[PDB]
Amino acid sequence: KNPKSDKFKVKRFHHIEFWCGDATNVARRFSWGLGMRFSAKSDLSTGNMVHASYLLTSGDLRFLFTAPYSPSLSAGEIKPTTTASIPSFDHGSCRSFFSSHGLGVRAVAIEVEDAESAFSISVANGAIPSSPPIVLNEAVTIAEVKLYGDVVLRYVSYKAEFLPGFERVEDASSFPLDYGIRRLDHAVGNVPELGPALTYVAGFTGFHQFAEFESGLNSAVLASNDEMVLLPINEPVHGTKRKSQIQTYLEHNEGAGLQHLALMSEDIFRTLREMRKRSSIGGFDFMPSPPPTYYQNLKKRVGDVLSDDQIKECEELGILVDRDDQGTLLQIFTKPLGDRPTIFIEIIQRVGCMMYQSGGCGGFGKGNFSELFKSIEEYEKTL
Amino acid sequence: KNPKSDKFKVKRFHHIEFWCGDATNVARRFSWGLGMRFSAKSDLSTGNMVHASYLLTSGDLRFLFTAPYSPSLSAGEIKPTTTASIPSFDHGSCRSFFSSHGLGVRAVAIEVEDAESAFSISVANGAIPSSPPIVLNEAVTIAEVKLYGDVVLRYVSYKAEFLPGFERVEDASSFPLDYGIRRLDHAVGNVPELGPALTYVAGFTGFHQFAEFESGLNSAVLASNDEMVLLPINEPVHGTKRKSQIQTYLEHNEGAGLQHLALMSEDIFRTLREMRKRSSIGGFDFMPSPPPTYYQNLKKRVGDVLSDDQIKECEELGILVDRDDQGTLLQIFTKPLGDRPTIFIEIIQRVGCMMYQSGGCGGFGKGNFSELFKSIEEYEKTL
Ligand SMILES: O=C1C(O)=C([C@H]2CC[C@H](c3ccc(Cl)cc3)CC2)C(=O)c2ccccc21
Ligand SMILES: O=C1C(O)=C([C@H]2CC[C@H](c3ccc(Cl)cc3)CC2)C(=O)c2ccccc21
Ligand SMILES: [Co+2]
Ligand SMILES: [Co+2]
Repeated sequence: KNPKSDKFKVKRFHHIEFWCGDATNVARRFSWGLGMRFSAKSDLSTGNMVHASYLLTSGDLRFLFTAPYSPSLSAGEIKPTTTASIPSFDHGSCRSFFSSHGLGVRAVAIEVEDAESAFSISVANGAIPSSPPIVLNEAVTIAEVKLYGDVVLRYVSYKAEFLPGFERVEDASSFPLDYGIRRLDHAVGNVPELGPALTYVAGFTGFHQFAEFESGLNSAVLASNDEMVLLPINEPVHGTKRKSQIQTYLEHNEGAGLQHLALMSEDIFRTLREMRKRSSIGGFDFMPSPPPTYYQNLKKRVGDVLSDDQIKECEELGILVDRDDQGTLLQIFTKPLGDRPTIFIEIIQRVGCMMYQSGGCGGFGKGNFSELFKSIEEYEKTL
Repeated sequence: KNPKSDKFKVKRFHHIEFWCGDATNVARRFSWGLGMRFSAKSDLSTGNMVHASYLLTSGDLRFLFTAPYSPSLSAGEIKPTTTASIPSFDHGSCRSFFSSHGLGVRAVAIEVEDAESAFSISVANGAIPSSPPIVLNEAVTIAEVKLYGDVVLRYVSYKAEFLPGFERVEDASSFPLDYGIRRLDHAVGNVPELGPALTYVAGFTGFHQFAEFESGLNSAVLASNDEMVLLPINEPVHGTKRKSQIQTYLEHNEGAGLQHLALMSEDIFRTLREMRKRSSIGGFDFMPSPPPTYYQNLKKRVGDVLSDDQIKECEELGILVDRDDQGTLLQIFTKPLGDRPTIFIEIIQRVGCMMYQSGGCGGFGKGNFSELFKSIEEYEKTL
């Protein structure tokens, strides 16, 4: 059931912004590790005396990395005379965010029909304002409201390449890396209490619950009208045996924040081959693979969707597989992206739900909990 | 003239410590860009609740990358009960350093015969104490004094692998990258006033002036007894036509600090080939190459040291060449390592002065200023 109750016209995920201490080094690591190319910049060389911002792209996926310069470079400026290309940026907020959370997502940006209207309607419906709408070069409008913790939901709207004040990156500096990643599928937050977080966000967006099919947490998913903007939220489940990874996150992050980004690949086998080749030479590490008993049980679950050769290829790369009632999902998780056990990345590919592919095809993998536990039991029995 | 006036026994450069906001991402970028392997760690997985520290090595070169965790993880601890593996570390100092300077060198560490004696003699002779000697697991002693700006000179001494509390990195996580870099040759500071900086440091070390052979700056070099620990210092020259790059550094760094690290390669052609292949895929960029007229003048200067084939190989890679009265120097400079136009790296190889090779063989390249200017004039004439 999709009531299509969006309070303003939402299009697609637009970009994710990381707040960094040094944007150069994080962006270069991510570029190599994920196969994203350098496509735009806003920094001292472009006249920005406030922040250094570097944009990576792969297909439709846009990762922005921003760090502050010394406030002394822009001490004469006021907001009317700022050289910042992102007017919501504030040195104090950025330094406070990073000292509090370390490397993490500051903004989940969605493209909307009219960012000023989205902002007004959102705040009229309970959203906590973070940055009021501002029009950039009479071309783009940007506004921000709080989402959870210190993460903001950023509205972007275009009258008619990233943002004014950003420069195209000279092709000699822009190597065409591509491991197959094509778009952001979903962005997941961790909170202390799921209920109030859901009520708040669904309250001001009109996003509806997406609805699914005991260890770790409780979650739920909010979705836009066409279910292309997907925002899951997790809360911990306390008092288990094995400590909730959601609670570990909240401790090490100093509170709520973005837990993981799920990136859709047009060929998850190629993506995982390319990323795993680079894990020990600057790229990203992946979580430990499930036991072969897990893959020794995949034939009985998705043997009609993947050949035995494709299932053995899943086993080589450590891919997990889950299944909805309309689709099938292939997924895998990285280890945390930075020093703290907080944010990580998921690589995903979905098969089914063709009409274009509808959003959320196959679910989010929650059936992999029971499957993994069964795998462990069976493997211990075979030991 | 080498008066050999060291006030305590100094051995060799031991390590350089960068203070970071996220040590993981900087260390992975540097590892790939420079061809250094991951060899030790001290972090949450080793019981360190205070800081994340990752050690990269290439030959004898040791780069340490450190970032703070949330203070809340170690809120119960006191200095007697600390889980930090580097007892001089302080969350407040590290966050203040990084917000003030961005990514940069916090410590230039030298191995000494007795770090407690070095510290006492240094402070007795004018050094400003930064961290008093502390003995780690009855095995290693570490102490720190201020060097310039917020950079410290760190003394390390061993009774008899990096530091207690650091763990060997599991070989699966430790890929054996190597582009030929083998040791730190020199470490250079930028200061507002050269005279007082020299007086202070030579005052407490007993290091002597190393002594050489109009645009940018004035410099001088302090050296240990065998001239294997080399510490150049630069000051700006004001009132030129083209603004001093030393003054630009001081502005963007918010004051004095470490300007560049010069890394000796056992094969500078292989190193530069390997680093340049990776410049646009996560590694380091190099400064623009001198005009071919420069290389069209190398035969008349070092034609007796390098064949014409080796000189054309210098031209491909953009290497500069200078010459002492005892040796010849091959060198090249990276673009700044991070967001700010502050710290960069120099790759160097020295030929001559065999007895082992004596330190500073060939000088530091200061003759390349005049040579480059002449190159520009000649190239403009040929245009
Ligand atoms: O986005 C996700 C998501 O990524 C998982 C994940 C959690 C980890 C699970 C898992 C990972 C690895 C193994 Cl070996 C077993 C299970 C797989 C599904 C969920 O369970 C989930 C539930 C509800 C809404 C969204 C989501
Ligand atoms: O360590 C150095 C050093 O690295 C340079 C450098 C400065 C930049 C010069 C240069 C670089 C590039 C070109 Cl195209 C021309 C000159 C080469 C020497 C010095 O001039 C110097 C002088 C005195 C003590 C130490 C040092
Ligand atoms: Co997910
Ligand atoms: Co030098």
